[PDB]
Amino acid sequence: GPESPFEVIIDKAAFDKEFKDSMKSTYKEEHPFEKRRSEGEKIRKKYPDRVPVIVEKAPKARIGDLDKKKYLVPSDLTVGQFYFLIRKRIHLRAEDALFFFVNNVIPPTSATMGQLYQEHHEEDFFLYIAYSDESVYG
Amino acid sequence: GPESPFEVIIDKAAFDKEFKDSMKSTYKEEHPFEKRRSEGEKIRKKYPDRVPVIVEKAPKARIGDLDKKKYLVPSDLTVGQFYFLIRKRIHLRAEDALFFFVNNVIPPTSATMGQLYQEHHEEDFFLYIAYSDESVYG
Amino acid sequence: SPFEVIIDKAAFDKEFKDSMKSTYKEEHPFEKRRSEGEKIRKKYPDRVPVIVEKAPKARIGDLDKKKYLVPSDLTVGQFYFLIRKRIHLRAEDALFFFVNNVIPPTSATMGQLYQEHHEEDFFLYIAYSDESVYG
Repeated sequence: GPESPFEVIIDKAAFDKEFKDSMKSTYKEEHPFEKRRSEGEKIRKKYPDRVPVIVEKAPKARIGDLDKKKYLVPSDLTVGQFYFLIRKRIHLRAEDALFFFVNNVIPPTSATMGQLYQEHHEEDFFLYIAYSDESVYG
Repeated sequence: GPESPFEVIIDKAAFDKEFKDSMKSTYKEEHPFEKRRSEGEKIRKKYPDRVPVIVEKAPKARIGDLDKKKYLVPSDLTVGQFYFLIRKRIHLRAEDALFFFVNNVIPPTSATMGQLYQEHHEEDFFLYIAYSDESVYG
Repeated sequence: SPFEVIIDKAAFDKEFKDSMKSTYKEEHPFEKRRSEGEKIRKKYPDRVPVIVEKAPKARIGDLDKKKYLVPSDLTVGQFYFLIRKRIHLRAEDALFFFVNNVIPPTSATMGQLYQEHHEEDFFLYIAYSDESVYG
């Protein structure tokens, strides 16, 4: 039996702070916060049944880029279904790898986009998803 | 200038319609809809604990075929545990990939078979699970 | 027999619940682990003790450290991300976690995983591999 020490791991709040901006977003860098928040707030009021989503390629990803970054997604569509739709947009074959990341974690396919947004949207009222052929963002 | 347009993505009902015919079943093609509705009802009324599931190889799949298509499964068992067992029955190698699909999406390992049935059963009271070496059905 | 009827929890757990190898279990006797598990849970009720070890067949680095004291509100996905960094895996490397031979969903909290699956020594055991099934 070990009196050897435990590795004392951080909790959710410390994780969230440690990795807050660890996923890059050219969208966040090219548009000032107040303008994003304004547009995000307005689109949620105009279409309450949909959520605004920014989808961008991870820097290390070896995979085609997306023609469009800004997605307005019905809240009852699951993550798995949105993934299937984005796969078609990249023109990936079914055997090809594709992974989604929200705050450095792959969300389960059964989550609705409405739940994902409600749980993880940023203060500008957008949800940020990065994608990669790798099973980790970085 | 004006705000960049969003890509307006389809919702769940439109997803379900656009990809309903995506998944083919030899068991559904060799067994009429009325016979399967009666059979699925009879087992489902006789066996409320267990759920009836058809497990079949995706057409483009490169996996070994199963000896048995029809399964009556204790609905408390999780899909992950069912998956473990089905892997055992294919005598699949640990280095080989295997995925389950319902309506072109992989179900979560923590779901009981009852939740998957009551959420995705067809009009014949049958749950349809496809398996493949591919991370997507098509 | 047209329908195939599959075996249940009693045989499942009797057959598999101790089936993943643990060098920790082999090197520390059950009585001392149970004592340490009980004590650490009463001392830090907001955390859960976790042993993380390589599956026998895995082609993957070993961990410098096995014993983790994990806040119960951290999700499995978050803990996975942290363990990946400790193994110093490259982004292109695959990594899978197994609890009782099943991959847990990333959204489960470590507190729930522990509650559902800890053993009688009051530790939760996770095995990892580059393969998508324990081996």
